[PDB]
Amino acid sequence: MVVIRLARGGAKKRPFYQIVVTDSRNARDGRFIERIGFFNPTAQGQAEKLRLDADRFAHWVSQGAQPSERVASLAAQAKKAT
Amino acid sequence: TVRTLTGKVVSDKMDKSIVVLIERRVQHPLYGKSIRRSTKLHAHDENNVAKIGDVVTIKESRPISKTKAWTLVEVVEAA
Amino acid sequence: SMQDTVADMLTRVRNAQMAKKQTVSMPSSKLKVAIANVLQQEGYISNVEVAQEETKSTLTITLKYFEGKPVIEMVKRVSRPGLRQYRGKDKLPSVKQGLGIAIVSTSKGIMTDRAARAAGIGGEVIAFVS
Amino acid sequence: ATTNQLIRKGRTTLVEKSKVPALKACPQRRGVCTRVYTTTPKKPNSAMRKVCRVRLTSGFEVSSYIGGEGHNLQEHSVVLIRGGRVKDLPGVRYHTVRGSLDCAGVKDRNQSRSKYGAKRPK
Amino acid sequence: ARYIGPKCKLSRREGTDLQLKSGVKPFDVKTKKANKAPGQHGQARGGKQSEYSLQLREKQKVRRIYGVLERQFSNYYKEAARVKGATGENLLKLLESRLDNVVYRMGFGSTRAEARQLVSHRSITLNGRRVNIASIQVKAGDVIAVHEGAKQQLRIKNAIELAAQRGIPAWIEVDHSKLEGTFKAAPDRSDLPAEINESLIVELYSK
Amino acid sequence: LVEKLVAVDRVAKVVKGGRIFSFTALTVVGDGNGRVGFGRGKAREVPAAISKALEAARRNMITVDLAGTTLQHPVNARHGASRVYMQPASEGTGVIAGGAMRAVLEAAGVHNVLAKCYGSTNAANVVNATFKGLRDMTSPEKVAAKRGKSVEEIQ
RNA sequence: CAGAAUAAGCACCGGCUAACUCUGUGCCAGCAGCCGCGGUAAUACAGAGGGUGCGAGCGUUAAUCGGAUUUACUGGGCGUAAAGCGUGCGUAGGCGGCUUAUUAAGUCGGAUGUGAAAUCCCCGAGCUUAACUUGGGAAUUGCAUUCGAUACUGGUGAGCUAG
RNA sequence: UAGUUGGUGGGGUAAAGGCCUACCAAGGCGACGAUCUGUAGCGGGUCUGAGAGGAUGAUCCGCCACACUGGGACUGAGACAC
Repeated sequence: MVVIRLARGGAKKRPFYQIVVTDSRNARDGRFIERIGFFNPTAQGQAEKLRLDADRFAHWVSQGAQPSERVASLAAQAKKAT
Repeated sequence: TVRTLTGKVVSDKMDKSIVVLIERRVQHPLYGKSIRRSTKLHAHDENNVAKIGDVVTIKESRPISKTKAWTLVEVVEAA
Repeated sequence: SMQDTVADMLTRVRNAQMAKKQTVSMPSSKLKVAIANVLQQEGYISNVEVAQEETKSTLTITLKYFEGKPVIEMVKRVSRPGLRQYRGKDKLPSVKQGLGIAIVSTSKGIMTDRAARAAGIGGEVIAFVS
Repeated sequence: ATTNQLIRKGRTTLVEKSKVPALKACPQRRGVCTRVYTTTPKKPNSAMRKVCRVRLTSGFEVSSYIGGEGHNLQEHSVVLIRGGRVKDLPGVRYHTVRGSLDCAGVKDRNQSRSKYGAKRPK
Repeated sequence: ARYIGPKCKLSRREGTDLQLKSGVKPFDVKTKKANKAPGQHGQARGGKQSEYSLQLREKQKVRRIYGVLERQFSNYYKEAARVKGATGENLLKLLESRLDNVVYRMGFGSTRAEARQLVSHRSITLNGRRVNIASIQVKAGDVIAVHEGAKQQLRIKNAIELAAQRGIPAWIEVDHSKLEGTFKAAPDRSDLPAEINESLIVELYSK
Repeated sequence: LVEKLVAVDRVAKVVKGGRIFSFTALTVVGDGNGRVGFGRGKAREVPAAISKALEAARRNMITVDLAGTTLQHPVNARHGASRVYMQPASEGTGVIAGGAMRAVLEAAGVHNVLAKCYGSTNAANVVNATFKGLRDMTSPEKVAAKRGKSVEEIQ
């Protein structure tokens, strides 16, 4: 099914995740339908940790996409933030 | 808003079909001179209205045979 | 046979200037008249006349010399029947860093490159003059 | 040419062949020594220069110059050859690298040692 | 890496005083061989030189004074070319903005070499951090302070004595009692000495 | 005055019993503010040849209309089989050219230019081509004057 | 906490090309990217001294582009240097005199859609600095649809006489 | 080039279609290079270059094809299935 999940990037020991909407059969770091935010686990200084687009998130969730557990937790964090 | 191409009939031997020669003018990629180019397209005319020498207009459609995927619209100029 | 009347007119002007003659006459056409008027309004030539007898028209141009030298130091034909040159507004040519003129045929008429840039239009580059 | 001529037929570019066909686009090539001999340079130079006949792994029998004052190469010796031209021996288009599979470095040298393969003396 | 070697050989070769001897005595009195190159064939400075030769000697002169090797110098030049403005002047600004050179021009290092060792041994701090890299470029508004372990040192006391003998540059302002100073902006070309020529270096790299 | 020795050469003529050998020198002299000249000098000795070339270059001088430290417009020039192209450049570029063209450009006073050589690189011919191009360069004021229009109108 | 204590090689010095001398050896040994050097005063061969350029690296070989305006669209040539078919006629093709009306194919302008992300460039952020990672922008110089302009080229109708 | 090009009836497929078949007609492609023959996975990109251009497809991303060689189907939403 269509899913919303984290694709890995960055360097060793310091991952940086793109929050992407994709078909579950695609590879983790490959083909995707849309990019709707990022997540930096080790942000410091002025670096922003979480940016999620609530409008597109709601749109895709309404169209039947199933978030992963981590993305659901991050969406809850962003809901509390705003 | 069907795509439409205007040409002139060059054959009418086939049954319920016509062949129309379409010409375009484009610039040369390296030297820039305007140069002639042409393509021949098979069309479908159920009633055999068009004949050799007339100017016609055709539109795109679903395949009707192995080589024909275009259909007659009007005879712009009769031969 | 004769196949480029604009080139023929430009060549006649150039050779007359090199031979240091005050006037040059040739068969006339409306395109040549327009080009001559543009040259006159840009100051390369003094005067332009057209005289008709029965059905044949003759264009006469008066030439200028300054400091004992031809005013038109360089005149070149750009677009020819063999190769035709069309340029957009952004890519219009400049002659001697704007010290010359490029004659341009546009839908609004025959004008210089700077005027064409001001109008935001392009067209056919006819000649370079400086 | 004219514009129409250039349109009908374009401009022709001619390729260039390899000055070292034996290598076959390789930095080095293994070989087996077939005959060690000494030949006479062409004029105006007069000398005796050491060359060898080698059957390469590629399959082209070739001539390889031997550099350095002293050489111990003999028949049935597995050597390594590289590109390089003597410029005065006709038909010689390669060098044999010292310090290689069977070749040894030149003794009693202390300048340009990395060439000729001599190791560091204390 | 780093160039560890005799300094006066290089100074005499360059033909001008490079200021690597701390100036405690006059350089002329110290070396007593200036205008004569060190070597068997050493000839007077009046010998003719080629265009490429002069272009090369200029780069060598700058590199020797600022203690920068060829790879880093080439990176500096390419950076100056990328940066807008006069590339030659930008290159000199980049050289001047170095942390160890700034420490020297601010006056806690007897020699640029000594400042390099201080930075390497972490006796200097950028703002509140114990940096240990001499190649760091000091931005405007930075505060070069001394560390507590570095303080109460005979070498540092002698260095500040020599700095007081010297004249502090305008752009730096350093309190010696507090052993800390601050950086306003990149020194201007007019402030930089006119002996150095940068156009030769620009042409050298352009070739 | 800036003086530059573009080149020096050794030449010979045949006579009974051997060869007579001489030297020739090509030199350029300028002020740096826009006046430049070049000359040739021959003699049995290099010191004499260089001096004669200096006098010839002094005699043969022109004036050039510069645009600050760059040319007024791109220029194409030729003499014999030597062709030279010169283009104005933004401040800081420098003089990107060959030695023969560089001598003339420095003598004239241009410090920002991009130059190219097409054809034979004979030093004398290249110097002559650069000389004629710089001489034949025009100016916005002169163009406006000969056209009869204002400099502002010319733009 | 201990103490300078554990740590520097490679190439080259005739011209192109920054850096020269002695010894040994002599058209041999040999060096050599090209011009070249070597038959007893070789700064071009081997060692040594001194230097020059790089530096945890330094040299050689192999390969692509550049210099190369030696395939020339930008941007070359054919009397003697390479290059006008022995000379006509003519088919396909290329190009084509003047005026006027109409069309809007070429040509030109505006709008919409598209041109994935990464990569290039610009301004920032996190890395002690830099590499590197990253946020945004620009760019993607094109393609398609549609609405407009009519000087030039082409299509159509009509007129003309200098070819 | 003789299912070859087109048409009609029928068959067949999830679906248009000579995709298959009986008949009818003689068509269809080609100097704007058909047919034959040599070589090659293609693009975003990468290297070089003032630019035009030239060379190239490791590592990252999209598409395609293949799984000891060749011919087949079965099951299943989906394979002619490393």
